[PDB]
Amino acid sequence: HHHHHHMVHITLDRNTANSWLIISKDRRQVRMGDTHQNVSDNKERFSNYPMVLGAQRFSSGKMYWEVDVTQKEAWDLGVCRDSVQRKGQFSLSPENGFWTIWLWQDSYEAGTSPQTTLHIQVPPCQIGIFVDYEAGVVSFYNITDHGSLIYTFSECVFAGPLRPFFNVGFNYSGGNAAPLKLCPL
Ligand SMILES: CS(=O)(=O)Cc1nc2ccccc2[nH]1
Repeated sequence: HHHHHHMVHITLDRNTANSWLIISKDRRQVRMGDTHQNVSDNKERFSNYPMVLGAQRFSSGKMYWEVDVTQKEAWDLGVCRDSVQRKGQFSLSPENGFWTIWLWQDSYEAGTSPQTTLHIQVPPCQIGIFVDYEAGVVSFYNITDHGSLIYTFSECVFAGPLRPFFNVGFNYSGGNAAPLKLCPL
C-alpha cells in the first residue's frame, strides 16, 4: 500500500484503561499486569476486558498507524467511536461502534456481525491500520507480508469522533503476556 505518508503518532490514554493494564511511561506500549494496578475506578475504564483507547480523536482526514503484536496468542485492534460502551459485556461490531480485527485460538477474524474469517498465510508481527474518515473506510495491512491487505470495512457509518482501539487479550494460558506496542514512524 501507499498510506504510510498519513502516519500519525498515537499515544495510549491511561484513564480509559482496564485497571489490570500497565501502560509504559512513553504511552506507546501496553501489557496485561498479573493483578489490579492500584488505580481509582472511573466511568471511562473498560471493566470486563483488557481494553484501552488512544488519546487522539479523529473526525476528518486520512490516518495511518502500526502496532506490534509479536508472540501474542490473542488481541483485538482497530478504531471505535468515542462513545462506545465501557461497562459490562458487549460484542465488537459496527452496530456497537467498533471497526476491528482479532486473533483468537489460532484464527484471524474481522469484527463484523457475525464475524468474518480472514485469510492470512504469513502470521503478522506488525499490523497497519488506515482510516479514511470521509470515505467511510477502515483497512488493515500485514506489515510482515510486504503490506498485503488483510481486511477493508467500507460504507462505515462512524457517527462520531473515532479513537484508536486496543485489546491486549486475556492471559489464562500464560502464553499471551507480551505487549501491544505502537511502532515508530
Ligand atoms: C485471566 S487474565 O487475563 O490472566 C487476568 C485478567 N482478568 C481480567 C478480567 C477482566 C478484565 C481484565 C482481566 N485480566
